[PDB]
Amino acid sequence: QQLNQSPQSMFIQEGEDVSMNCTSSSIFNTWLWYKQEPGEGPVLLIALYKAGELTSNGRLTAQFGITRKDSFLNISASIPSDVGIYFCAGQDVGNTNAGKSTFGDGTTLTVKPNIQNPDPAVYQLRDSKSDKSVCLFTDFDSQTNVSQSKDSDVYITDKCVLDMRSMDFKSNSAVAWSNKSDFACANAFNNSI
Amino acid sequence: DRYRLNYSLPTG
Amino acid sequence: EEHVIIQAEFYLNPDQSGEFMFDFDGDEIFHVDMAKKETVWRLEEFGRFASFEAQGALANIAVDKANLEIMTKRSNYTPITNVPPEVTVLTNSPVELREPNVLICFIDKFTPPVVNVTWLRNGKPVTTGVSETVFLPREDHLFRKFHYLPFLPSTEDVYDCRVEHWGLDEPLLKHWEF
Amino acid sequence: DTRPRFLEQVKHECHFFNGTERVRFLDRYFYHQEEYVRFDSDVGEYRAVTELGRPDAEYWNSQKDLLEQKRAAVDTYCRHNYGVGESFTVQRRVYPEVTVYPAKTQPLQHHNLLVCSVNGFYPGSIEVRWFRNGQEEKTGVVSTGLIQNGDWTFQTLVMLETVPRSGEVYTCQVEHPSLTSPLTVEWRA
Amino acid sequence: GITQSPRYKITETGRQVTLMCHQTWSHSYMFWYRQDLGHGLRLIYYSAAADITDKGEVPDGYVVSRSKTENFPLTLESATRSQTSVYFCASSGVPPVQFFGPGTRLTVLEDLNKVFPPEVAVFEPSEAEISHTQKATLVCLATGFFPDHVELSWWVNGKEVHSGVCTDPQPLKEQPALNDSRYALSSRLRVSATFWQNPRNHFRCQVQFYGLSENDEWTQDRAKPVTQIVSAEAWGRA
Ligand SMILES: *[C@@H]1O[C@H](CO)[C@@H](O[C@@H]2O[C@H](CO)[C@@H](O[C@@H]3O[C@H](CO)[C@@H](O)[C@H](O)[C@@H]3O)[C@H](O)[C@H]2NC(C)=O)[C@H](O)[C@H]1NC(C)=O
Repeated sequence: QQLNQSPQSMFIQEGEDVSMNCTSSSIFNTWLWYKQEPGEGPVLLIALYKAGELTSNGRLTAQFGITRKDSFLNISASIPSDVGIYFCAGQDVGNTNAGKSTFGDGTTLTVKPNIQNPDPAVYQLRDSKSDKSVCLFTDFDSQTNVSQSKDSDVYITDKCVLDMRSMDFKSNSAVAWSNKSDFACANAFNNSI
Repeated sequence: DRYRLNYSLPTG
Repeated sequence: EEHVIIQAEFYLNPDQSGEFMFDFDGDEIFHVDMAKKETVWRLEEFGRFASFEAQGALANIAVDKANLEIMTKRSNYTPITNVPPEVTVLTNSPVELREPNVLICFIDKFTPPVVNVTWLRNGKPVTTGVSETVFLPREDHLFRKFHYLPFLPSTEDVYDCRVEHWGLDEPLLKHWEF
Repeated sequence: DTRPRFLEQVKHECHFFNGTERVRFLDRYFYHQEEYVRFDSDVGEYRAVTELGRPDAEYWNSQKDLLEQKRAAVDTYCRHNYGVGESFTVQRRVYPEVTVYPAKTQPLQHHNLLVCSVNGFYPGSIEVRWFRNGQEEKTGVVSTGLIQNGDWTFQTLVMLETVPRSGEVYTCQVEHPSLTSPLTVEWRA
Repeated sequence: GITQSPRYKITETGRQVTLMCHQTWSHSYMFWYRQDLGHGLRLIYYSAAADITDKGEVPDGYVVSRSKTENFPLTLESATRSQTSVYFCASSGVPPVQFFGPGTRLTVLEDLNKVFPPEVAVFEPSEAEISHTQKATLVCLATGFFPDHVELSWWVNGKEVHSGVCTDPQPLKEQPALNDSRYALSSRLRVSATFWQNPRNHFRCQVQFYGLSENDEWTQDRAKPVTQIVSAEAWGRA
């Protein structure tokens, strides 16, 4: 770890601001910022090649520290699409001669959405073919956190944010299911908040 | 200490 | 005062040869051996007071080869004109019998950077401790090269430097006597 | 073979004035013996030298990452490598070694040329003056000029055209940045 | 553009597999990484130019070749279970900026008999939701697959939708206490009520499973868990 990327985990509500840091153990000459969308490869965000530079790319702005050992990235007006991992790369003299870039460990940004009008509820759906059923804990507040079940036979998924675009309606959701006959939908999520 | 390389640019 | 540190490169076709070297005020600081893929400091002391391990230097010459193919097409395949060299033979220090010395063969103002250089003592080829530098770049973008021959001065031995070049009709000879 | 040849050259020139005070970076590209596109640190982008390199200048200048990478070369590349070798390149000092000997132009019965040989000195900026009997000889002096040995040393053979007479005392004075005081070598006829 | 092949791969322990990376940018530099949890990207090998190769942080258990500026094949010599990672390939014309590929998910298993295809099923919105929220949520479940080489999509009226879609970021272990447990995945598609109320609209949940190849031998009686697509559909109701 020749590049110290702090913080590594962030939780930012929509509209708030984000600031990531990255420090070098050797005098750097260039800095690179990447973003890795879930399931995709990391792509380039901003590049800085001069000391004290302040380059921007929309709501992204990155700074080249005059210490030649530090670099920052800011994301103003956080939107839920800004989730993912943010990598910090650079080159010292040795890297420049080899043509390689040292990468930081990264920062896993998870922007939580603004549920304007909450309406916590639990429903039950039926298989389009079969008896087979499934529950749905939906429309809860972003501050709610769903846990797993020690029942093992009961499977409770994690939170999920879907964005019905053009309807201006975001909504959390979490699914639970079990084939044990003594399964009630409302009795499932209450043990998992 | 240690000499940099100045990258030669590629053309299309 | 005024100083210049040039990072010179070339690639030559169809020879598929190229080199990479640094230059300070006309003298070679180091060069990259394209065969062993390592840094060769011109003076051995430089390798203790400096360092250079660049795999990208090889990548630079790779780029030069790619750029060369594009430029060759752009110029309607205009080849390079052969510029004949200007050979000179001189000694390291003044000549003293039974006092060792060096005979330098300075090849200057020639292109492309491909030459055949040989030392001839009494017309017989010599290769005992012979040395040479790489093709050094010039301000007019021609090339220059040095060849070194440590020898013991004597009246029986007569030396010559045979430099062959594509701009030369016959192999150019330059004599040195005592 | 007799086949045509094609040469491509790239020169990354760092020009220093007053040490690291004024610096100039030149990213030069050559086809055979002629330059066709250049990045001048004074201008800020690539400009064609011949019309042959205009596509190279336009293509590189349209890539903002590349130009910004070259605009920093004065600090990140030039000034860095200057200080990496300043102790053994800018500050390298080698003592000269002056020897004086007579010679003759034409096969004759007496010497008509007197040679002063300064060898193996770095840097190359040097001054060599001739004196006969305390009075400096300015007329009739033919210098060799500076000679690069290619091994980080220099030499020059400043010679005085004179028929030396018995009793005359010639001296060859050399002043070099490595010498703390003028260096003299005498040659009595 | 940098592209990788395969994108998913199940190999057996001790076998020799070679992942390929093809670029058309004529870039000089190419890189092979492996991204795991807690280590970020780690360089395995890289190549400054053709016929030039050098080692990186994790070069043990791998070899590499580069005889052309187009292809940089990473090759596992003997597949160890520690080599189960996501392998990324990058390239550079003039560094430091690199252009990464889509990635390759490699899974080294002891026996290929643990590879099972997924079972997909669609669950229809509840009337209580359509009354209270005036919106319809469909739930898709994909259970019993191994390893986690899946790509779930939603298809409405023959087109792939992304609006109102939410798929779990990680799959659930059906047998949580097993290291070779089979996985389950859920996803949701929320559409307006009156849209699901119309029986002219079609909803399909699709799961692309990347399993065994037609070359991997299969001595068991169960059908070979090859790369396949398991779907599940539903029609609107009034
Ligand atoms: C070469 O570089 C040297 C420095 O390495 C230059 O000398 C500098 O000259 C400037 C004026 O041109 C000096 O600035 C003055 O400094 C005083 C305080 O000392 C301040 O009160 C004045 O208002 C003014 O700013 C500077 O001190 C001086 N630096 C040194 C180390 O001597 C030099 O001018 C450059 N050029 C040449 C041809 O030498």
